[PDB]
Amino acid sequence: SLKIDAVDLFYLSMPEVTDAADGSQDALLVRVAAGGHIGWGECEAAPLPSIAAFVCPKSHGVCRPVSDSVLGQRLDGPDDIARIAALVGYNSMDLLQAPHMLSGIEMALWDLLGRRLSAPAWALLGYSASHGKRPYASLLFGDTPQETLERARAARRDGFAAVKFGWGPIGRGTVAADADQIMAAREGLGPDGDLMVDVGQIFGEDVEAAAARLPTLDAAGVLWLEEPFDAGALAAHAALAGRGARVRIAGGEAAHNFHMAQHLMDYGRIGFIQIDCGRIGGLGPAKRVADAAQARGITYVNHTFTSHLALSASLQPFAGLEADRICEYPAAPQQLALDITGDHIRPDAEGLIRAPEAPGLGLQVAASALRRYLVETEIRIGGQLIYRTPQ
Amino acid sequence: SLKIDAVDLFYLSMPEVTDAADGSQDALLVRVAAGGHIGWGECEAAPLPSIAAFVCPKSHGVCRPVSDSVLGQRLDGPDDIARIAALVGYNSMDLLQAPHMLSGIEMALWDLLGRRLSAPAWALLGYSASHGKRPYASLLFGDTPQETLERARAARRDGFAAVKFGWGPIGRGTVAADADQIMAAREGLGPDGDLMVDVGQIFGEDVEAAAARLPTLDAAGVLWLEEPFDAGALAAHAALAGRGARVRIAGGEAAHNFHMAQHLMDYGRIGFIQIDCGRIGGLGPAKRVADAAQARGITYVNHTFTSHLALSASLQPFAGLEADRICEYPAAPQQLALDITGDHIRPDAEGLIRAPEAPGLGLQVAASALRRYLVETEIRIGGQLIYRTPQLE
Ligand code: NA
Ligand code: NA
Ligand code: NA
Repeated sequence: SLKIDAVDLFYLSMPEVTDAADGSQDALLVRVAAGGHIGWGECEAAPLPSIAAFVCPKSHGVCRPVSDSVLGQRLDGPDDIARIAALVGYNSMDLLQAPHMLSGIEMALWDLLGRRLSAPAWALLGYSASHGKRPYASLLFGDTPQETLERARAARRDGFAAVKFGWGPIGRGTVAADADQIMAAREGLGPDGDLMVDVGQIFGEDVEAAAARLPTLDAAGVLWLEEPFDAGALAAHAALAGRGARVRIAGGEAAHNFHMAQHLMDYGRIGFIQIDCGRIGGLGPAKRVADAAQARGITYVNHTFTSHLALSASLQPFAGLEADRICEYPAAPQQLALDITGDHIRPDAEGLIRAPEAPGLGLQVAASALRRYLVETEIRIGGQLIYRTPQ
Repeated sequence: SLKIDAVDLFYLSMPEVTDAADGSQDALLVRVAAGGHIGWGECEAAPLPSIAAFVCPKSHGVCRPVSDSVLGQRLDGPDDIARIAALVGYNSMDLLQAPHMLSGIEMALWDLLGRRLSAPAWALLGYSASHGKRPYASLLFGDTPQETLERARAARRDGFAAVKFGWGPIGRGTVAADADQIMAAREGLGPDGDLMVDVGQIFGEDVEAAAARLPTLDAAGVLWLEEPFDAGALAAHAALAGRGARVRIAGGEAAHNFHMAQHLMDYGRIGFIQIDCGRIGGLGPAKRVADAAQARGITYVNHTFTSHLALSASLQPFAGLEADRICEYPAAPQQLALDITGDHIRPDAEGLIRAPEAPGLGLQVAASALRRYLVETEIRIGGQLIYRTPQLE
């Protein structure tokens, strides 16, 4: 038997963290050890609250620290991962942060087992192949169409054949202003590229306002319209999706369990589900969504925006879904995110990347990142250390 | 005009904490100060992760510590509470723990403004009256059926006309074991009382395992079956509710935002929505649920298993809804929960309790509880304290 005998949590940060909407400025890295075998993962989460979730004194039987369900658990194959995740689901049910902390640990378990068994995580997850995905750069709409045009042109020059434009002025004013923006993105990208549009919930619950953009989206060959409405506005999503446009509705990036994804799929009638492994509980729950998406003719996309460790994890749950051909890619992250791995995922001759055809998550975490970016962190309860920065 | 000058967080705990599913064993209390005016609230949440959510270094612009959206904020009236809560919602969006930390802060704001204005929080929430609620004794299943019977018998003899048992061994093994427990509850309670059963999400997503208890629940004349499944498993809830049993489905205590409660009402086919102000973000979101429940003709009930400060807060959102007459009452809380308030909510001559007529949440937090149960807690980043246990007195 192998048993988990250490979980080390590394709070990493860039020296200055700004108010930019940039989640690559810090990270919580997780190193799991079981009988000398090592696995790494990354939480898509506030690092200190997640650490607190891992080590806190229990409040009661269903508000236990995450560590209670992890340390000392048998880890021999995939089925143990499911058991550990279910245990955290029950015993930490009232610890709100738990899913985010779980996510980094859980992916580390797949990494650990893959490297112990010389199998890629995607193979352990049940896929027989890892197929090429076209990476998309997540871009901001310019304040003017002219700026969007140039941004799209610059992305294409940089080698992207797929881009998503989001936020900025989009949906904040007239249908005509949105038409200029979306056409500018298409014009700059070129006619053969994949173009997606994220409106960051700007239409609220106003189905007619969102629907007024569908002809423009279809004219520009836009594949998906992400987050047209408030996250809770499921009926609005379904109504918009029922309008018959070619562009499909996308959502899911903030789901922190399978149910939230399923709500969007079944009650929201979305056509692209977008899943962050660093949020949803890791690879197992993401793979659950991918299976459910397949059943429904819904396309799975990853959501990821930090390191290549997180990117590798993000690709595992749809590695074997050949037709789900687009993936999110961290096109311009902070140096921390680049530095976290020694090696990186590289495109093939067709510009496609894939969940590494290599053991576990298929990437080496760089000890040198650990040192440079390490945040000195300690928590004491009753005078006694319950968490200190590891090495 | 007033600005929030201080927010002090008190991690309280019983000397021992067990594996009972009992939220009264520890607490996170929140004292907000604005220009000498005080309000108190309570988070029904894991205290250390919540404190961490309050003080953590920011990760980026929409993952800030809760304190960034609270300290220094103007608090000139009820509208600022909504404003501050929305700010936390935006600035701490990617901080999953945030709503639990916010809950205690937000209710402390209602308490503070109510105390300053000599008005009960329910009046500030827009209710014209605080109506009597009929308390059901909220208890845990004993480890054996006879223990459960004795608990139900003791509740009836204390004057409770309604009892709920939750958790303990319920749903952990066979239907037969559950039947013994539920029948013993009915036996102890007698035939006339209302009996409710809470299974603490134990069936997970197993509709058939849950469905297998429906005859037993109906034979015992159980009013509702609470939390049969994972909080987000709405289709499972709806499937269970469609099996034709008389027992109705209840839930919502795990809602940490408004839409979790709305979705449960709209997709879960529940007959009772149950809201914890200490989890959902305080009185505002809870009142928003109560309005939505009213629009739907769904009975609203508080979820409360802890102190009378929590009780008072969770009664506020339905104080003015006269027909929503039942409330949860923690009948065997840990001493910590008892000691947290110096005064308590007491029944009138008719046996009814209510959101206090007194200002704010209408109860005083006891400084003696702060002293007895305080957990000494320190967080350092870069060698520097970012949190330490507040000074006493
Ligand atoms: Na997005
Ligand atoms: Na069973
Ligand atoms: Na309950």
